[PDB]
Amino acid sequence: KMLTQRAEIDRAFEEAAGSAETLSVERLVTFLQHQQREEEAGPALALSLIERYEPSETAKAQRQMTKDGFLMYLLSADGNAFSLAHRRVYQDMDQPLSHYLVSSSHNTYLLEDQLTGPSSTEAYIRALCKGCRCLELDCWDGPNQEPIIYHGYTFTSKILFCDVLRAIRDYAFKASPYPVILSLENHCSLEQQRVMARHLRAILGPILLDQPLDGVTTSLPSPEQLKGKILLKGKKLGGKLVPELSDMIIYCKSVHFGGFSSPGTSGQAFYEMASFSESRALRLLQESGNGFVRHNVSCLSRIYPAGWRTDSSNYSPVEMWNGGCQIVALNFQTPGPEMDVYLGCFQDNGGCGYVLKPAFLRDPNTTFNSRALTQGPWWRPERLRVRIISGQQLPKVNKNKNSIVDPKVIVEIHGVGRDTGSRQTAVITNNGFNPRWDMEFEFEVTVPDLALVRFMVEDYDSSSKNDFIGQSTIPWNSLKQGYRHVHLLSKNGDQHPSATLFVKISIQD
Ligand SMILES: [Sm+3]
Ligand SMILES: [Sm+3]
Repeated sequence: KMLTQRAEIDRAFEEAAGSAETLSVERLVTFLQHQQREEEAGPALALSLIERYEPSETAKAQRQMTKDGFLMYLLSADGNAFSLAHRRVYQDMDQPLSHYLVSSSHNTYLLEDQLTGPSSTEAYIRALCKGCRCLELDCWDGPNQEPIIYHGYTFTSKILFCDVLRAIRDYAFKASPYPVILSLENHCSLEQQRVMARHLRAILGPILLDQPLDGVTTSLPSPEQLKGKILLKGKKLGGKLVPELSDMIIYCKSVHFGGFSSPGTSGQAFYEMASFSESRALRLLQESGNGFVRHNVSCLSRIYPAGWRTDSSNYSPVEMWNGGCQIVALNFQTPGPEMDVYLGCFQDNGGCGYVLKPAFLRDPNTTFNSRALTQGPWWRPERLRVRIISGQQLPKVNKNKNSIVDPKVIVEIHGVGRDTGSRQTAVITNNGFNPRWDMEFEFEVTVPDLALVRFMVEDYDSSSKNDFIGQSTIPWNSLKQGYRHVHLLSKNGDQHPSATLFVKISIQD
């Protein structure tokens, strides 16, 4: 009569049933296909839900759904605002690497700042477990002929190259079976480069991709063709680099950006990879546009934090993704809206690290440009309507010494320039347990395939700004309609024990 007794869960259930106290399979299929806008909505689905969520056994045997089970469903995997069908790998995985968005880390060794902070294998472990696929090892000479990793010329803690590798070996495929790219930033002496080469082949072993693939000769292989393998990125012999090492760079030869060009008469190759500071990438996306998109169809593009970000702060990755850029390196060790939109995007596709870019970005001859949209398959404007109905059991350990929270839900649309919007509810004074808002927002999203819906919850405070409580980012095409519950993740991406936001989602054309 407290934890339960969700006024709005009653308000939505009676709506369903009508005048009955339970949901007939017939009535349910109506709720599912009409409210829940379910394409599967038919007797069979409606029955799976009853058998998979109905608490009352009798009401389950007599093929019905009670308010208890109606709730048990809404709070469940199936009730979630994030398409449960997407919690599994479900996209084409036979496209070239340049047709995927690779989950990328920057200065992975770092656990904190870029100047005096610690470096730890824990950093590579934690990143790999967040499904990160492209790691970064800044290699340098170490005492007694053993290379070390650390952010050169700073007081950042140093760690052993070998240790870092053992760590990568163990956790590389815990969260995904898909290929991990080890970006090497070499500074070691030739004798220590030889050491690096010996540890790579010795520690990594068969997991390492030492030789090219037969048949792959005109374009990068696929995540499938490289499953459970690791490839190395770095400089490759143009003649200060040991053959032992260079022979290991096969599909990710580090090159300097020499300009775009299109398939018409020679340019960068599918095995070569340019890199860009967030600033430069933003410059080229403005000056070149689809010149860059086309460019990323064939080759991989690695983006990386500006240098002025010693605080290990991050950049919004969306604008980079919109330009086809695949290896957008962010400081995973830093909580913030940026890493939020980052992992959120990557929870998609079973959270396997690789995410197939929209078809218009895999078109070598595409004329798409995120900063100056034209007409094309990309322009397919919808209209999202989100009813921030009722949040429940919102965190409150942020202020250990007990009192009460002042909640407010911010809903923001992340996407192409035009679609980049945001809204928010009124603060519900002192109530994090059963806050009610019943407020609907409305967004117009011209280019949905590049959009992500972010539900964020704050703690209004005139003391120290509106404190962060929890949030959840859902990629547009992964958003479910009707009545759903949004499960709030913590500041570290760790889904809170039982913190959610009940909402009603709608998408019209
Ligand atoms: Sm570096
Ligand atoms: Sm308060």
